[PDB]
Amino acid sequence: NVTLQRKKRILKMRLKVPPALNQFTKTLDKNLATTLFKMLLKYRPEDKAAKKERLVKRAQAEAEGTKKPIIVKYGLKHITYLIEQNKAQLVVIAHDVDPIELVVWLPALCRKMEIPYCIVKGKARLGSIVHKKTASALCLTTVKNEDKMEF
Amino acid sequence: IRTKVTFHRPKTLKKDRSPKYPRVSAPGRNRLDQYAILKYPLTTESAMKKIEDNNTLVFIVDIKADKKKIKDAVKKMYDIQIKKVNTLIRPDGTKKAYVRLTPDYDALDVANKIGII
Amino acid sequence: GAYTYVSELWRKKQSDVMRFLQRVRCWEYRQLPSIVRVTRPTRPDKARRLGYKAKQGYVVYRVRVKRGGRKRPVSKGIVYGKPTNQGVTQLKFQRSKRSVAEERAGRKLGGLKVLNSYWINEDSTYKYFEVILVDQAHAAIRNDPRINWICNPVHKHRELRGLTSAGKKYRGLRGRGHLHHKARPSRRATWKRNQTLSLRRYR
Amino acid sequence: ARIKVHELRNKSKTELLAQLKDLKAELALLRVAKVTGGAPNKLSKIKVVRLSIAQVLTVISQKQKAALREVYKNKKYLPLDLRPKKTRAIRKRLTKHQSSLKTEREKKKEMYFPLRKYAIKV
Amino acid sequence: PSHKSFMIKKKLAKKQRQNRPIPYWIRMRTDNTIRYNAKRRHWRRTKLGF
RNA sequence: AAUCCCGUGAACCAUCGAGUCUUUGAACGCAAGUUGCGCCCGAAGCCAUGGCCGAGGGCACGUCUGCCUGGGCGUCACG
RNA sequence: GUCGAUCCUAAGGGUCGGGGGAACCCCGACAGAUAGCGCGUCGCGCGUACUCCGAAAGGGAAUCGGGUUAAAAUUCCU
RNA sequence: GCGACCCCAGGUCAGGCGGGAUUACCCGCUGAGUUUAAGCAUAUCAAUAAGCGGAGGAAAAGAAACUUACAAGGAUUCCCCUAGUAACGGCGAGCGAACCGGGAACAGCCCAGCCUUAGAAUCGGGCGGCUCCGUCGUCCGAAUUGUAGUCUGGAGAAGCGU
Ligand SMILES: [K+]
Ligand SMILES: [K+]
Ligand SMILES: [K+]
Ligand SMILES: [K+]
Ligand SMILES: [K+]
Ligand SMILES: [K+]
Ligand SMILES: [K+]
Ligand SMILES: [Mg+2]
Ligand SMILES: [Mg+2]
Ligand SMILES: [Mg+2]
Ligand SMILES: [Mg+2]
Ligand SMILES: [Mg+2]
Ligand SMILES: [Mg+2]
Ligand SMILES: [Mg+2]
Ligand SMILES: [Mg+2]
Ligand SMILES: [Mg+2]
Ligand SMILES: [Mg+2]
Ligand SMILES: [Mg+2]
Ligand SMILES: [Mg+2]
Ligand SMILES: [Mg+2]
Ligand SMILES: [Mg+2]
Ligand SMILES: [Mg+2]
Ligand SMILES: [Mg+2]
Ligand SMILES: [Mg+2]
Ligand SMILES: [Mg+2]
Ligand SMILES: [Mg+2]
Ligand SMILES: [Mg+2]
Ligand SMILES: [Mg+2]
Ligand SMILES: [Mg+2]
Ligand SMILES: [Mg+2]
Ligand SMILES: [Mg+2]
Ligand SMILES: [Mg+2]
Ligand SMILES: [Mg+2]
Ligand SMILES: [Mg+2]
Ligand SMILES: [Mg+2]
Ligand SMILES: [Mg+2]
Ligand SMILES: [Mg+2]
Ligand SMILES: [Mg+2]
Ligand SMILES: [Mg+2]
Ligand SMILES: [Mg+2]
Ligand SMILES: [Mg+2]
Repeated sequence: NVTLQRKKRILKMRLKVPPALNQFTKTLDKNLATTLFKMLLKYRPEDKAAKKERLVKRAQAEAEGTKKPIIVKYGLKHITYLIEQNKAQLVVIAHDVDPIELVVWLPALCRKMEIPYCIVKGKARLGSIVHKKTASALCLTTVKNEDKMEF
Repeated sequence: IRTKVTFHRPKTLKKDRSPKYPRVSAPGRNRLDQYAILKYPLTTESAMKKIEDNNTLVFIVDIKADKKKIKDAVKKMYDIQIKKVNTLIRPDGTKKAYVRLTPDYDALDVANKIGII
Repeated sequence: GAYTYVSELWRKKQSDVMRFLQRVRCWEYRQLPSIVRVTRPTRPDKARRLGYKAKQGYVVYRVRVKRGGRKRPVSKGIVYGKPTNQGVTQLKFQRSKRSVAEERAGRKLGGLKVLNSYWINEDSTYKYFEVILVDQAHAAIRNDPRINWICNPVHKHRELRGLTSAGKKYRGLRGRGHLHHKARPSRRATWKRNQTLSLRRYR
Repeated sequence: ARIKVHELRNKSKTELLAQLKDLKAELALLRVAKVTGGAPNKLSKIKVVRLSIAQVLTVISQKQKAALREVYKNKKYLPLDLRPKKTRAIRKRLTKHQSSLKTEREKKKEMYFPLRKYAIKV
Repeated sequence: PSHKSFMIKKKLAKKQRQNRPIPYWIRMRTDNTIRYNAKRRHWRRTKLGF
């Protein structure tokens, strides 16, 4: 197992990489990545415990006779729909999606739809934001008005 | 760092079985108890001469009984101590045990209690 | 909806992007054994249109099969018979490589049920398929009305009776009418029916 | 006189073991009599004592099994010996609920458009 | 031979037990047709084959 | 055979739902022209936490789900 | 317990993994995270893919007289 | 060094699944020659016997990428007929279906993909309760590289009102 994964890394860089696959090596800079990830942490989806805790605050509210949340959108199927509908303002793509065919076309779609996109390192890092083991890509449909300048 | 060029599988933790249910509901009954081990004494003329000549009792025993279990069966059954046990499998497929009692016990006296003499 | 992009990309197998990815994967598969469990399908879009679902009970295996025809397995290439039967090479197996891959996985994985399979790669010597198998004993499968049909005893070893998608192809069942009529209900059933000498009581 | 099974079932566990011990000892004496030229009447008692031993063992095993089945009643996992035997194929079958599972659209068809009762006028 | 396995010795013991005449009272049963033991074996005439 | 007869009841009776079911065999600790060669758990009993004794049971392979313990710069992030 | 089997390995046999094979089967430690062992008291050290079968003439822990049965003994008795 | 993920390894870890047997019928593969041709090699015997696998009370097939050319039929299977016919064949020996028509039976359907994003609404396992082939609560997992719903061309989505 160790030998195969090391030969796999070598073989990739020995062969000529077509441009559509070579664009994923040009990931977002480390300095800007931290700023982007810091903002994402401010729009994390609610946890399982947090999700249950609000659904009981509503059941009691319903018995005793409200604002749209602003959170990160995840899921390749859902993100692609947002991009096509032109409701996405920023697409974050993981550079290490295997198989790569799942996202090798995303940069072209974002470019054609005039939606800014970035390629960041770590699908596991993206998954941690949305409380998942991994995430192929993230999307921001709208940020809170209090921080629309830095965004 | 590694000082060995040969890779060895690292030691990993192993747990003991803790089944949520027992595979068998209860233990099986003992199929080789004292009565099962000792089927009956041998009352042949050759066997009888060994009662007094050698202080030995000749028994027909279960073929699956070993000398250790025969010794314990005789102790529980007749409450006597054994000097040594010799066993053989007869041509008819049954097992015969030559049981020699210690000098503290008399085979002839025990034989009368059994009811063969 | 991202699966259409993936599916259309896999229709361009001779493009530079696919030729590179397939070249690297083909090398990787050669180094591993002929039957290997894979953590997830290499073609999720292709898998789910053949019945795969991302839920417990569904498993995917990659199967490697050797390419080429079927040399007649006779000692020294000697045939004792008339010239029409003396051929040894240029003979073709009636089942396809896809069927063989399913049978190899099915026999090895006796505790699972073969659902379907699909092509993933090939070289001059080997052909690679992914076989979708179902753990019929898992509760998630048995409680799913769309797949729990495969838990019934009539669906034991579908691949070994030619009942998979690849099985229907090589039996001649993919099609009907004047070009495929002898294949139903089965080729041998048709022969026996047509050979039957019907001797009625009043004849 | 002889052993009555319905009387054994009223005895305690210790009593059955004690009686079983006596029966086995009695049978051992009969075996000795069989090889020492015992009287024909005493050789007929071997069959009776053998029946008694089997009856006592049967009652002991039945009580033991019955108690065990009560201990594991309402438990999810039972020892294999206490699980229903039936046949291999029957045990692997889908449950009654699982066999009747259907998709949502199939459920709606049964409700919206079930088979109707009707007749043709003569 | 003197050197023999346990399994073989057990089989030979059973064959010896089966090599006996039928009990006399068998021929006096009601509706009896057993005249004698039709499977008698002599060590010198027919061999056991094992 | 004071086994059994106005009856918790005879039977080489019928029937089946309780219960028993040796060694093997797909045969599963390893083997086998061997009742051969291993390891683990352990009621009861018994000698002063330990020791002996021991009924009975366990230890094949492939595989699914979950889990525990790990390996590799395989891809990263932070010191 | 003392004679043998049992133990050891020989020519060879049967196999894991891997490679073949529609499959029955073929090759047989050759495509591989070996088996574990040792010393402390669970930890350290070592660690080259079979703890398998294969000899009643090969290798190999230990029994000798005297006596005893209608029939057994370097096995029973002393 | 500490973490996340990926791939892989070990486990007598918790709970499951698989092997073998049977031959009348059924499904897949493999596959002869005797024989016939008055010889014989294509052919025929035969898409058969033998061989290797896999099921069930039936199996297989099955809701048209069909038949047909008509004033059109309408999943599959089976019987009669088509028919010893069209066709195939050292056009020799021989071989040989199908549609229409008449009957037996009759049944239709489920997914994949654009479409929850104001909420993975889905499922498994551990534990507990209950009215226990299931259901409810709770906890831990699976899953966004997509569970459940909606849709399947006969349609359908959306809007409108009967
Ligand atoms: K031939
Ligand atoms: K020919
Ligand atoms: K041995
Ligand atoms: K030797
Ligand atoms: K020598
Ligand atoms: K001596
Ligand atoms: K639950
Ligand atoms: Mg001996
Ligand atoms: Mg999984
Ligand atoms: Mg002779
Ligand atoms: Mg013979
Ligand atoms: Mg065995
Ligand atoms: Mg044995
Ligand atoms: Mg010796
Ligand atoms: Mg050798
Ligand atoms: Mg072999
Ligand atoms: Mg192998
Ligand atoms: Mg080597
Ligand atoms: Mg190694
Ligand atoms: Mg050895
Ligand atoms: Mg040996
Ligand atoms: Mg020697
Ligand atoms: Mg002699
Ligand atoms: Mg376990
Ligand atoms: Mg001729
Ligand atoms: Mg002729
Ligand atoms: Mg000729
Ligand atoms: Mg045949
Ligand atoms: Mg079978
Ligand atoms: Mg059956
Ligand atoms: Mg029928
Ligand atoms: Mg069917
Ligand atoms: Mg249709
Ligand atoms: Mg029709
Ligand atoms: Mg005509
Ligand atoms: Mg023909
Ligand atoms: Mg027809
Ligand atoms: Mg018709
Ligand atoms: Mg969906
Ligand atoms: Mg609708
Ligand atoms: Mg509509």
